Amino acid sequence: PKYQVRWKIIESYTFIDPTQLPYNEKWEFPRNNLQFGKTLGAGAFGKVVEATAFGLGKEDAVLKVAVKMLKSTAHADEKEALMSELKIMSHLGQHENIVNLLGACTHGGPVLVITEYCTYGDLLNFLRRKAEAMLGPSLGRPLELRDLLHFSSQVAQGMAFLASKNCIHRDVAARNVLLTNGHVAKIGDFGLARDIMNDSNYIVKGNARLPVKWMAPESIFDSVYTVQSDVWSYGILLWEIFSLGLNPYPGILVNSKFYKLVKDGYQMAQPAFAPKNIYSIMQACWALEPTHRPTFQQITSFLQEQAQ
Ligand SMILES: FC(F)(F)c1ccc(CNc2ccc(Cc3c[nH]c4ncc(Cl)cc34)cn2)cn1
Repeated sequence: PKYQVRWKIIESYTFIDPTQLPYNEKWEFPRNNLQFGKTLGAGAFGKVVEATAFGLGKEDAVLKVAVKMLKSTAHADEKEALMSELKIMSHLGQHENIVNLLGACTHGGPVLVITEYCTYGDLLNFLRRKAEAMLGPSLGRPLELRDLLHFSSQVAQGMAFLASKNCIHRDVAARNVLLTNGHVAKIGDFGLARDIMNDSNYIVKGNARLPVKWMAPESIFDSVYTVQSDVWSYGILLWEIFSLGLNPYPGILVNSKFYKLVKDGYQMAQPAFAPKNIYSIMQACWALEPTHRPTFQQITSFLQEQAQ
């Protein structure tokens, strides 16, 4: 019922309490120096809105940002989740292949979290509209196999960075990958700003809405989340990419049988656009034994090599 932050930092499994993380007032930014535009994504209690920031950063830039905020329908545990998210992003630091923190507004009003604007939006929709744009002439530059490999390595690169900081995403999916200028992939998370209550990709499992089709077995059955369980989810993401945005396990209802099959080593078939090389990587990510899955660094070095 109560919303909890998605990413987790391990210290020992012992997770650190994000509410205990410091908030540097250096990230502080005047809310008046923001001019909001259209909403980029909205959930039940939160949303992400595009905006122009004036004098943001060291070079006093005037650029377009994405700003995350809560609605009025938010309780004390959304308010805390947003603050924990902010503290986590600060702690992690910056990387080219994640959605970076640009600033925050914590004084004189609701908490606003300012992040990078990614002009092409989420990866899943990009791939879907892209496939449609290519089938068009039969019925923007088209995609090539190299683009898929680049997207994949870029996300794995961002996930490699997170793991190096002992950070666990817990919702790795194409819907949570953003595409910025030059079509560079960045791993983020809409979280509060996603309509999970009406998203068919999120299944009711007891008292939660979970992205079951992206989840490792140990997460589904034991509620265990590791870097390795993210790797499983990455394998599903890899399948999303090389199928140009198909739903995982197409047509299959999530039920007792589905959980049974997953547990018993059932794996999706090779996607239409995946080289044998890449399907093997998927299969490795779907090892039932977590410590037998590849590390994000192994995946990154392999995919970078594949992108030539
Ligand atoms: F703390 C945690 F909750 F775990 C956590 C840490 C980091 C993050 C990453 N933060 C964010 C924030 C907003 C977004 C959505 C978003 C951005 N830039 C965009 N540009 C365009 C569009 Cl169309 C959507 C976006 C994605 N990730 C999320 N949650």
